[PDB]
Amino acid sequence: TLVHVASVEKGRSYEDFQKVYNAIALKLREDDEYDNYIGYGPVLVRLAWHISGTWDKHDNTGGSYGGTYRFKKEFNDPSNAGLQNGFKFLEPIHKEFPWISSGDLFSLGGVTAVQEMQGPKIPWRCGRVDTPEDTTPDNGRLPDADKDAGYVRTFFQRLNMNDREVVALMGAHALGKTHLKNSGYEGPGGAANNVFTNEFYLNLLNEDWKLEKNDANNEQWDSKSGYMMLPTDYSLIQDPKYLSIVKEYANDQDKFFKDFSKAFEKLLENGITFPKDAPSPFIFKTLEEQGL
Ligand code: HEM
Ligand SMILES: Nc1ccnc(N)n1
Repeated sequence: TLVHVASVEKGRSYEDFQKVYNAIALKLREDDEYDNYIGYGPVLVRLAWHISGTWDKHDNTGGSYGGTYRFKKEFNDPSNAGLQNGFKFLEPIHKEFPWISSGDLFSLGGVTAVQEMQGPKIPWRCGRVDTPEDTTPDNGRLPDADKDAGYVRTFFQRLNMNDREVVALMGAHALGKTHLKNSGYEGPGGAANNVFTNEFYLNLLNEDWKLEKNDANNEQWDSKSGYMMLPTDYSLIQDPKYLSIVKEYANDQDKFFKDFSKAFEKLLENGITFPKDAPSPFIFKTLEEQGL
């Protein structure tokens, strides 16, 4: 009974949004020291996921539309610890382009980051509209990491995501790292953690994983190379259906890129109704493609 209709920021077109993307991308290129020289790319993708992943398909609460992560209940969710760095990064961009909605900015940061980390193009649509403080979802809607594949499958069905979508989306765990102070997990998933590749899947299959307890007394899978997987990550090689898809993405980066692009756009758009005459989705040029 609750419907969020996309409403284009008044008088804006593709070219305006490309300007915002460019701002984000130039700042990503500039702020390269963050997190031991990873850069802000990974935290921006986690932000776009965590603002979208509060969605509940059953009643259309949560989701990216309302830009509710600007409110303290959501900003202070334990599940979002560390994401304040991404929000602060986006602050000067919102000042430069005050006409953009919060949901549009947060979601566009994620798209920007994937594309500037040499990932696939991710079509993106404008029209999210800030909603009031009382529409902010309660904490507890983002997933736990200390679970098995059954949990992961059930959790993601709330986001209308199926097996292929869940395994595709998880390959964003090639990016960045876990930080003990944020989540009670520590270490990167791979060597190339600010370039978007199929490394997550290759590492799951090819590394020699040992189950260990970390300094916060949580179990994680640790490799002789100094990489980690969360229990939920490692579950993708435990469940038969997931392991098939992991092997597929390990064998074929082009396919992973295609499936990730679709899944991530779907995630970022869950809960939004695009009127049949809205603009077609935007595909933004990278800085490289523009000579910038
Ligand atoms: C079962 C579902 C998931 C669980 C339990 C999970 C859990 C986690 C945890 C615990 C971290 C570490 C946070 C920190 O300590 O800073 C992390 C990081 C990350 N997550 Fe996920 N995640 C899930 C799905 C996803 C999805 C769907 C995406 C995006 C498509 C994503 C993108 C990332 C990124 C890019 C990072 C690295 C952030 C950084 O380096 O600052 N995650 N995730
Ligand atoms: N960087 C990350 C984030 C989450 N999971 C793994 N294995 N690596």
